[PDB]
Amino acid sequence: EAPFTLKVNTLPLNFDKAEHHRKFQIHINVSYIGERPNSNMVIVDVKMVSGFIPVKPSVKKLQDQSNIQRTEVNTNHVLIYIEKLTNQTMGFSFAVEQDIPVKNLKPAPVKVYDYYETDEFAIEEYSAPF
Amino acid sequence: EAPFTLKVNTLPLNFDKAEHHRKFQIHINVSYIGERPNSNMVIVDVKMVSGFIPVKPSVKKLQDQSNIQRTEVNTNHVLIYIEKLTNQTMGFSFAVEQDIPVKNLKPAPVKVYDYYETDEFAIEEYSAPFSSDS
Amino acid sequence: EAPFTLKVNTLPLNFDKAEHHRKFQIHINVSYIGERPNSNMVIVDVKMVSGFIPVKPSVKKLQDQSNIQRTEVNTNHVLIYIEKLTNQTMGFSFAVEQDIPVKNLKPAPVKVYDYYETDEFAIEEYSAPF
Amino acid sequence: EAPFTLKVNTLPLNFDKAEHHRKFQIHINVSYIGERPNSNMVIVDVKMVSGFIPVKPSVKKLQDQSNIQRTEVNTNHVLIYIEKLTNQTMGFSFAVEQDIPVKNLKPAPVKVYDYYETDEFAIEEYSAPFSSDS
Repeated sequence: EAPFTLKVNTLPLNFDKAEHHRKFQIHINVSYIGERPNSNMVIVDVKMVSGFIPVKPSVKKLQDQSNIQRTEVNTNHVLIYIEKLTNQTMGFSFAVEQDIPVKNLKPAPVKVYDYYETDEFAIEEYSAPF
Repeated sequence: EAPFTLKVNTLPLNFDKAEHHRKFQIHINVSYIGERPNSNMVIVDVKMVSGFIPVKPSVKKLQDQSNIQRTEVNTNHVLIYIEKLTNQTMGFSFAVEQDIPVKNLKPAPVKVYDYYETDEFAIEEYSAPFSSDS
Repeated sequence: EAPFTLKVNTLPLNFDKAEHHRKFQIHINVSYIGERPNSNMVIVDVKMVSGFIPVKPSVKKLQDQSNIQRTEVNTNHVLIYIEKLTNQTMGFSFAVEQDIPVKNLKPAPVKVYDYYETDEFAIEEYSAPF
Repeated sequence: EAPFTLKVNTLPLNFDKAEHHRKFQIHINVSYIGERPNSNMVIVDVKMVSGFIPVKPSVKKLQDQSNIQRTEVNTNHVLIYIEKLTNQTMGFSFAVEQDIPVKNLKPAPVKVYDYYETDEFAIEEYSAPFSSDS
């Protein structure tokens, strides 16, 4: 029903090690399936699972992709500015690491929406691989 | 209906403005409520939670108490040898500190049992005093 | 001449094995032979031989000793805080393991000094058992 | 004054941001400068350095060259059978990877010799391309 398709998956990283903090990759898969041939600039808003913060370098290297204008790291939110989306899938990802341990972890929301047409959006949830 | 009463509580010591490594206190409250007037020597087995090890000095100073014969620090386990337990509460504690980052936040078990009557025991759980999302 | 006696010796560990990294024990023998009956808090600063890093658990277990208040592991330096020293020898040790192989290894310095009287110190060198 | 010229160089392939196991290239540069117009079949014997084994595919692909009859991979040794050498330089290479952690950083020998005239040879050394303290 939504004009955007959004699939969020998580994959653990360095789980068998010791001196490292819990860390995982957040994979975002998105596309535009609305009436228009393509969307305008799109924003993917990823809220952090409690106690987890984004690994800055991995977030910033997303800007290297031509379809990703820029990235912002605010308080427990990662913003990804995407140039355009068509019905072709776009799959990108970034890592997050545990800053403060928190139990009974609840899922965090991910929102994708057209910057100029906010009524066009899709919301999905994801949870830490633990 | 265990022949022993066991209550385990944790008290965060510096979880807010700690310097390098945060630590907390494990309070053990136990008594014997079985059929005998008192127990024989009792062993309290405290398993450590992920990423935590006992602060040795605090464990050893438990031996200063008349009712505590000795203490043992094994791989992720603390053993406390108690001379005797009655239906009167015995409340002791020791500290544990973080050696490596947490790999989980699961609860660790605590077992209290009569050395000569192993069939008489009680098991309870506890976990690191981290803030909850709930 | 120095108010502190300092002797540093190294002993190889797990040298006949295979899947393990080169590893060795650093033995520190120290005492105070100055004018005072004893020193104040003393600091032993052990610099790492290139490519070698300290085996954390062995460094931390030094704190179990009553005469060792605490230990610090900084960048290629291990600091040991000793409560007091008299003319009686104090011999402790910890292990270090090869993180990155480096050839033509030069000796690394070890410094012992009174925290409040820095003019009172002794410096010695040690090298990897290879 | 060897009847063969032998130069061995190593090129680190991923010693900086490697994933699990780092590997490097061994470049062999050789020629025949003896009294004859050319040599007979020549054998280059490359001994491996501590903790390193040859990356088989790279060794085998050497056989694709017309001047290389075949290659052999023995216990910590790589043999390259060269059809012929003149005073013209022949420069080939192959990769080696780390199987077990280093037990030393000593240099390994490389020998080039005429199969039928073993008295005619040249020996040179090389070691893993690790950073130096000097």
